[PDB]
Amino acid sequence: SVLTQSASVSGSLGQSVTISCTGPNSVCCSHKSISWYQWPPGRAPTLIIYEDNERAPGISPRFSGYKSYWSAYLTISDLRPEDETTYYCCSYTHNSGCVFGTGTKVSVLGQSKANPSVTLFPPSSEELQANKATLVCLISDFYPGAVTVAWKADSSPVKAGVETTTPSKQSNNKYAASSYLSLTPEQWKSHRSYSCQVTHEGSTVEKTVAPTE
Amino acid sequence: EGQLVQSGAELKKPGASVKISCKTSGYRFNFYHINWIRQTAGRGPEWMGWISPYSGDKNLAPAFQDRVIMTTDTEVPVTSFTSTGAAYMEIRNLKFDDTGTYFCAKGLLRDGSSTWLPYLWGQGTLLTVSSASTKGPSVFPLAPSSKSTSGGTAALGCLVKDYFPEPVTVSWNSGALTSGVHTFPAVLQSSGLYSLSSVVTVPSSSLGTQTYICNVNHKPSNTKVDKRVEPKSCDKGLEV
Amino acid sequence: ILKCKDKKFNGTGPCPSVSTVQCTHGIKPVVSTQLLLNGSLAEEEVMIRSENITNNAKNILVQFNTPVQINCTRPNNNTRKSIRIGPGQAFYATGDIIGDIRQAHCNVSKATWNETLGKVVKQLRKHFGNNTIIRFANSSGGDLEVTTHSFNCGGEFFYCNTSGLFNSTWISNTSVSNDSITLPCRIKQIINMWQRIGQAMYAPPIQGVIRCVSNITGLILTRDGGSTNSTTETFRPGGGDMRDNWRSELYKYKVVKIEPLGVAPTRCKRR
Amino acid sequence: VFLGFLGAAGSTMGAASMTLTVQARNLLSGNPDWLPDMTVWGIKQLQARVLAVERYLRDQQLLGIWGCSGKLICCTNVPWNSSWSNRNLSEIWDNMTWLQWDKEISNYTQIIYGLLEESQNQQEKNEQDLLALD
Amino acid sequence: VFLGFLGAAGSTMGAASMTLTVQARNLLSGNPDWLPDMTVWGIKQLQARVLAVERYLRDQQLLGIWGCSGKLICCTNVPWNSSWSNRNLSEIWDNMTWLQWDKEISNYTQIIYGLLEESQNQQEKNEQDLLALD
Amino acid sequence: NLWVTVYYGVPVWKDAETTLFCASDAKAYDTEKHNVWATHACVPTDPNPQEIHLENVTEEFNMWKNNMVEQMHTDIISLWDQSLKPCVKLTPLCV
Ligand SMILES: *[C@@H]1O[C@H](CO)[C@@H](O[C@@H]2O[C@H](CO)[C@@H](O[C@@H]3O[C@H](CO[C@H]4O[C@H](CO[C@H]5O[C@H](CO)[C@@H](O)[C@H](O)[C@@H]5O)[C@@H](O)[C@H](O[C@H]5O[C@H](CO)[C@@H](O)[C@H](O)[C@@H]5O)[C@@H]4O)[C@@H](O)[C@H](O[C@H]4O[C@H](CO)[C@@H](O)[C@H](O)[C@@H]4O)[C@@H]3O)[C@H](O)[C@H]2NC(C)=O)[C@H](O)[C@H]1NC(C)=O
Ligand SMILES: *[C@@H]1O[C@H](CO)[C@@H](O[C@@H]2O[C@H](CO)[C@@H](O[C@@H]3O[C@H](CO[C@H]4O[C@H](CO)[C@@H](O)[C@H](O[C@H]5O[C@H](CO)[C@@H](O)[C@H](O)[C@@H]5O)[C@@H]4O)[C@@H](O)[C@H](O[C@H]4O[C@H](CO)[C@@H](O)[C@H](O)[C@@H]4O)[C@@H]3O)[C@H](O)[C@H]2NC(C)=O)[C@H](O)[C@H]1NC(C)=O
Ligand SMILES: *[C@@H]1O[C@H](CO)[C@@H](O[C@@H]2O[C@H](CO)[C@@H](O[C@@H]3O[C@H](CO[C@H]4O[C@H](CO)[C@@H](O)[C@H](O)[C@@H]4O)[C@@H](O)[C@H](O[C@H]4O[C@H](CO)[C@@H](O)[C@H](O)[C@@H]4O)[C@@H]3O)[C@H](O)[C@H]2NC(C)=O)[C@H](O)[C@H]1NC(C)=O
Ligand SMILES: *[C@@H]1O[C@H](CO)[C@@H](O[C@@H]2O[C@H](CO)[C@@H](O[C@@H]3O[C@H](CO)[C@@H](O)[C@H](O[C@H]4O[C@H](CO)[C@@H](O)[C@H](O)[C@@H]4O)[C@@H]3O)[C@H](O)[C@H]2NC(C)=O)[C@H](O)[C@H]1NC(C)=O
Ligand SMILES: *[C@@H]1O[C@H](CO)[C@@H](O[C@@H]2O[C@H](CO)[C@@H](O[C@@H]3O[C@H](CO)[C@@H](O)[C@H](O)[C@@H]3O)[C@H](O)[C@H]2NC(C)=O)[C@H](O)[C@H]1NC(C)=O
Ligand SMILES: *[C@@H]1O[C@H](CO)[C@@H](O)[C@H](O[C@@H]2O[C@H](CO)[C@@H](O)[C@H](O)[C@H]2NC(C)=O)[C@H]1NC(C)=O
Ligand SMILES: *[C@@H]1O[C@H](CO)[C@@H](O[C@@H]2O[C@H](CO)[C@@H](O)[C@H](O)[C@H]2NC(C)=O)[C@H](O)[C@H]1NC(C)=O
Ligand SMILES: *[C@@H]1O[C@H](CO)[C@@H](O[C@@H]2O[C@H](CO)[C@@H](O)[C@H](O)[C@H]2NC(C)=O)[C@H](O)[C@H]1NC(C)=O
Ligand SMILES: *[C@@H]1O[C@H](CO)[C@@H](O)[C@H](O)[C@H]1NC(C)=O
Ligand SMILES: *[C@@H]1O[C@H](CO)[C@@H](O)[C@H](O)[C@H]1NC(C)=O
Ligand SMILES: *[C@@H]1O[C@H](CO)[C@@H](O)[C@H](O)[C@H]1NC(C)=O
Ligand SMILES: *[C@@H]1O[C@H](CO)[C@@H](O)[C@H](O)[C@H]1NC(C)=O
Ligand SMILES: *[C@@H]1O[C@H](CO)[C@@H](O)[C@H](O)[C@H]1NC(C)=O
Ligand SMILES: *[C@@H]1O[C@H](CO)[C@@H](O)[C@H](O)[C@H]1NC(C)=O
Ligand SMILES: *[C@@H]1O[C@H](CO)[C@@H](O)[C@H](O)[C@H]1NC(C)=O
Ligand SMILES: *[C@@H]1O[C@H](CO)[C@@H](O)[C@H](O)[C@H]1NC(C)=O
Ligand SMILES: *[C@@H]1O[C@H](CO)[C@@H](O)[C@H](O)[C@H]1NC(C)=O
Repeated sequence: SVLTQSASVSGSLGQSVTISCTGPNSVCCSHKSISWYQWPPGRAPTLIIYEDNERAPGISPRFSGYKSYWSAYLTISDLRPEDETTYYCCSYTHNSGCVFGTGTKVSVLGQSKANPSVTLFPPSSEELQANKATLVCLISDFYPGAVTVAWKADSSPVKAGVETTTPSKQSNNKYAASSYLSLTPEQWKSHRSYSCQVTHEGSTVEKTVAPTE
Repeated sequence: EGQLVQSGAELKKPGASVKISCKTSGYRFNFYHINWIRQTAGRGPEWMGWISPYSGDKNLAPAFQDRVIMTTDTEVPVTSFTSTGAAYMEIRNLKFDDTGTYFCAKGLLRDGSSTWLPYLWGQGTLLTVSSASTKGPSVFPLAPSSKSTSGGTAALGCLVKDYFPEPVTVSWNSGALTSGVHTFPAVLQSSGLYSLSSVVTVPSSSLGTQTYICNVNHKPSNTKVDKRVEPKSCDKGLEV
Repeated sequence: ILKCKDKKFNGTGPCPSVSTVQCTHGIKPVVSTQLLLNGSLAEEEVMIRSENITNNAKNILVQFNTPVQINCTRPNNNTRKSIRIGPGQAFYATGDIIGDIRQAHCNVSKATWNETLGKVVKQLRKHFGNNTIIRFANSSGGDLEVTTHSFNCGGEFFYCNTSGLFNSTWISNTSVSNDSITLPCRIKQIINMWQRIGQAMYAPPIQGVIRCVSNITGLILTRDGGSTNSTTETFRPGGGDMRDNWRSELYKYKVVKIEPLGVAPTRCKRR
Repeated sequence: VFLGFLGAAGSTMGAASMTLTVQARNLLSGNPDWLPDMTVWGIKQLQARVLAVERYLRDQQLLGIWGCSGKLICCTNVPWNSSWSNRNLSEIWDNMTWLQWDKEISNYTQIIYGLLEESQNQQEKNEQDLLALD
Repeated sequence: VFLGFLGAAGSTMGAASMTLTVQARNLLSGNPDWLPDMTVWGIKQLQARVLAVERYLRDQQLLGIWGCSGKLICCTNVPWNSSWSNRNLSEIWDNMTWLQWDKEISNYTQIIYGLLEESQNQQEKNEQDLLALD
Repeated sequence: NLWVTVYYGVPVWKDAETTLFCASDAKAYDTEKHNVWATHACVPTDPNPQEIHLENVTEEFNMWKNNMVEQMHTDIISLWDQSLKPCVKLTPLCV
């Protein structure tokens, strides 16, 4: 994509924010139409701005657009928590197709932070019949998109079989993730307690289980 | 009122082919272009192409000029303003870079400078190009956990573990429970396994008046697991 | 007048290809029962139209793709007499028949009718079952204009009986020489077909032999009611209502009135 | 583009606005000649073509009591209401037909005729009489 | 104030001038539906509603040959004569009805129509043709 | 910002039922059978039937609730009576 946008953009609650969108003179905004897409990654996107500053029907006038001789801009007044997602711009003509840009992640801060919900689960009896063991560490309802998970067998670090997911936005405008630990029945029997530690940027939630209980 | 529906999730091998449907309703199928755009984590989203069910004019990206074939049926008029058409898309020469969620959408206007622009998007269809095998899940119940000792709220769910193909949707008591239903995303193991969880926050007094059954429906493997979560708790903050 | 144009049309439903006209296409007012004559042909497929297919009492209008050839003859080389009655009137009486006498009849080629039935039965199975059997016998009984294929030609009013056409049961591939099928036909000159039962018409005699050819394009059938689901269905011929003779020609037409006054918002200012 | 009579019944309202004089010229004069004197069948068709001009002059009367009077496109001074068709411009004139437009306005259309016959010429004319003496 | 059809028949001519579009909308279309085909009783009422539009278009013709053509209030360029209604302003429009006005003008009304059809558009149009080339 | 604007001559139709005409077919003068079915009163056909297809139009039809059939039914009956009205009565034949 020669259509270059802003790198990464943050913001505050109830303020304005500006997003860029430009490219070379071949895909320039001098004589081409520009459109904007609100793109929730993995869900239904939305057209918000079409062909110029004119917005799609139903769009609140909080959004606006501008087209210079070398770049296009997207302006958002009164930032809301649901505006915290990645946006894209497209350049096109009447006959040509869409040309997407690089992308611009949007993060509206100044909101109420969320205390996380971390729960640890052991494998059940049916997995003991399967001769495997999987620790389940579920993470939800945390505001900043950054978590670090550590697995400790008898409070001793584990490096093999350690898998941790990526932060995912909860539909309630929070975030969610998870992390698993695969172990053998020999390593499941030869320990006292298992610990999943999730170090928050302002706290740390640890859950401890045991094969004997 | 256009409520479009795409196809279901399917699993294929590299070098093979897969066909995705795009069934429409509530609007005139021949009045709008039908766009097709993918979302792959390797190169972000990429516009694949649009088509005109009326004039029969399609337009693809030059990178998809050889491997993408888009077809449309003729619209089935329900009323004088409603029709139920269909738009299929076949993609061949599957590679590792063609893994992601695909979309079909309705054209913007019937005349003007931006006519084909996608307005009403479908729910999406996720595709995973893999040489691996389809493996069913292993579904476990979850023990109740205390959430508020003074309030009296328990948290119970179900655990879907170790499935290679496409993800799974889960209902609760045959879809009769939607309040408190919170579903977690999948994992990525070193072997390529996916596993997630789901949970619901139930009242602690709701143990002799209601029954909670989770329903797992893995479609690419064509399996179903109906589990009953035991109301017997194990958290010391909830036993009191 | 809005004119439907797609080849297959249910009669009830949205027509996706509509045209408009002032004057319609040429329609011949034909008074006929059991068999539609000189009608408009269907497009590529045989149509089975009905106001309600499930309800038995509602008739089943049929339209043909290929025209069924029919030849009717009044063989009696007849003569007339103009006997004088009153100061100005003059009554025309049927004279003595010159030559030999035999009954009037109508000929339908057996191969074309066998093919037409074999083509209609498949269009009827789409509503009543794939790989099932249907039957149709002759009329049930009642009025002479209902039980017989009544029509006009040259001036004489033929009342033919179609019992020689409807003896059929149908296997999923076939049915259960004879170059032609002849039909006995009686003739009537005084008709009480008028819905005003205060008048009747006397047909004047036609001096000479009468022969008239025609295309057969339609049928009017009634289904035997009852609990005949697991068994077979029966399509006896019928008619009576003249309006059924017109719906096979006015199905593709609808009358609409023009309302050219519209309001729409644009940006402009007066004075 | 022309496409004859009613050719733009399914096109956009902006494209159909380019065929106003075609739909008008063919509604008034579909002249049948009734020189032959046939007794009872004339009174049905003559009543039809008399009710035709009765319906025609009813529209001309509504197109006369309003500030609009030219048998063309015409503008007024009554503002558009956001409750009527909550849509922006070019969403109408490039993705809507006159039939579907009249369908959505059919809920609110009856008061618009009153807003065009009273809010204007009961006051616009009165203001014209009270603003022309100077 | 409205007061419906003919509600201001005894009010002032200025107050009745506030109800022009009400008397107009109900004179042209009193539409009776004649879908039933009844032989001899239609020709009397159909002749009535045909003479209705014949009388209507006669007024539109008089309202067309004059410089006035909008079906509204309208001004001309023919001066008022002191011999017609020797009264000042506001003696008419606030103490007279349209009936009593037409009664006093009935003596002198027949020439006013001629003064509006000849003194203007036989000369105003001719002046418009001889003053627009520049 | 935007004001209501009337447009006279828009393609808007509403389904209704009214009296229709009938055509002479133009060969009627060369028939010279004095009176055919409706040669009595019908007017000649236009030289070119204005058949105009309306693109993008789906119209809901119903042949069984149509009022054109009722008109032709009432036209044929009134055609019978007016044709047999001035002819010869045969009431003295009831002997
Ligand atoms: C009935 O309903 C249907 C559906 O609602 C409706 O169809 C829509 O009709 C409108 C116009 O009425 C269409 O909108 C216009 O589309 C124009 C098409 O683009 C131009 O260029 C095309 C060539 O593509 C180039 O690039 C491709 C890349 O792949 C390449 O292959 C090609 O070689 C080429 O380089 C070209 O094909 C097209 O040509 C005409 O003929 C083709 C033949 O197939 C035909 O399919 C096209 O429709 C077209 O008639 C054309 O030249 C676009 O140019 C046009 O823009 C006009 O208006 C804008 C206003 O801003 C002006 O700025 C501009 O200068 C133009 O004047 C406009 O966008 C729409 O695409 C149709 N499709 C839909 C919505 O489905 C019918 O019209 C309706 N009919 C009636 C009677 O109501
Ligand atoms: C209504 O539906 C009915 C029934 O579906 C139709 O009526 C039927 O019409 C047919 C055709 O006319 C009638 O067929 C009869 O045919 C015989 C002649 O065939 C018999 O005799 C042959 C030699 O004379 C013989 O070869 C035949 O086959 C035998 O031999 C072969 C040799 O290989 C062997 O293989 C076979 O197994 C046989 O052994 C066969 O036996 C003819 O004689 C009939 O007419 C005479 O007799 C009848 C009654 O006896 C009499 O009524 C006639 O006047 C005449 O005297 C007859 O043509 C069949 O009988 C009819 N069915 C009924 C119930 O009458 C009917 O056409 C449909 N429409 C109408 C309008 O009704
Ligand atoms: C369905 O459609 C078919 C059309 O195929 C109609 O069949 C025609 O019916 C008409 C009317 O009965 C027939 O016309 C009659 O023909 C008689 C014989 O004329 C012969 O010689 C003439 C002159 O050369 C030839 O043109 C003709 O083909 C014959 O070889 C005439 O004696 C009849 O005269 C009538 O009209 C004259 C006109 O002056 C009058 O003076 C007479 O009094 C009388 O009214 C008449 O012309 C015609 O032959 C039929 N066959 C055709 C055209 O194929 C069906 O009637 C129609 N309806 C139905 C229900 O089937
Ligand atoms: C449908 O087809 C069936 C046959 O499948 C048919 O039924 C038959 O109808 C005929 C009449 O068309 C019947 O024949 C009559 O039968 C009675 C006795 O039932 C006789 O009395 C009759 O003869 C009298 O009239 C003759 C006229 O000259 C006299 O010469 C004689 O002396 C008698 O007075 C006559 O033979 C026949 O019985 C039935 N039944 C069968 C199965 O044949 C039916 O009519 C067809 N149509 C309808 C509307 O159903
Ligand atoms: C109308 O169409 C049907 C269906 O095609 C014709 O039926 C066919 O009739 C012939 C002779 O009547 C049958 O042939 C004979 O079949 C018997 C069955 O036992 C056999 O023993 C004889 O040796 C001879 O083959 C034929 O099977 C039957 N079916 C088909 C499919 O042809 C019917 O004859 C037609 N009526 C006509 C042409 O008048
Ligand atoms: C344009 O479309 C937007 C989004 O659907 C819509 O809100 C506008 O309608 C009105 O815009 C006004 C701008 O001042 C606003 O004050 C008003 O509340 C709003 N009406 C509604 C019902 O939301 C549309 N504007 C036009 C001109 O159509
Ligand atoms: C032809 O029209 C009939 C009308 O009855 C269709 O049957 C359905 O009838 C019910 C009422 O009993 C309607 O509510 C449905 O809308 C009709 N279905 C449809 C799809 O219109 C019948 O399906 C139509 N098509 C055929 C081939 O018979
Ligand atoms: C009805 O009559 C017509 C004309 O008399 C018949 O058509 C003739 O059929 C024979 C036999 O096939 C042919 O040799 C002639 O050439 C045909 N003449 C014409 C003008 O086509 C027709 O076959 C008859 N139909 C029936 C069922 O009797
Ligand atoms: C026209 O298209 C727009 C955007 O695609 C859509 O919102 C609108 O509903 C369409 N018009 C109609 C009448 O459906
Ligand atoms: C047809 O008649 C049956 C039986 O009365 C009824 O159930 C059905 O709804 C009818 N359908 C229509 C379209 O009238
Ligand atoms: C039933 O449907 C099948 C497939 O649509 C078709 O081939 C068959 O002809 C139908 N039934 C019959 C016996 O006609
Ligand atoms: C009809 O013929 C087909 C093909 O030979 C056969 O499969 C089917 O069983 C036959 N049906 C009957 C009723 O004979
Ligand atoms: C019967 O149909 C054929 C096929 O077009 C036509 O040539 C012939 O003239 C028709 N005859 C009548 C009487 O309509
Ligand atoms: C719009 O319509 C509503 C209800 O008819 C009315 O209350 C409101 O005042 C109207 N607004 C305008 C600007 O006409
Ligand atoms: C139109 O008015 C009717 C009157 O009850 C109402 O039921 C209907 O919902 C209205 N439709 C719209 C679209 O406002
Ligand atoms: C007024 O009318 C009289 C008689 O009709 C006429 O002589 C006189 O010239 C008129 N004056 C004006 C100013 O019109
Ligand atoms: C009106 O004219 C007649 C004609 O003779 C005359 O007698 C009468 O006095 C006149 N009335 C007025 C008020 O001028």
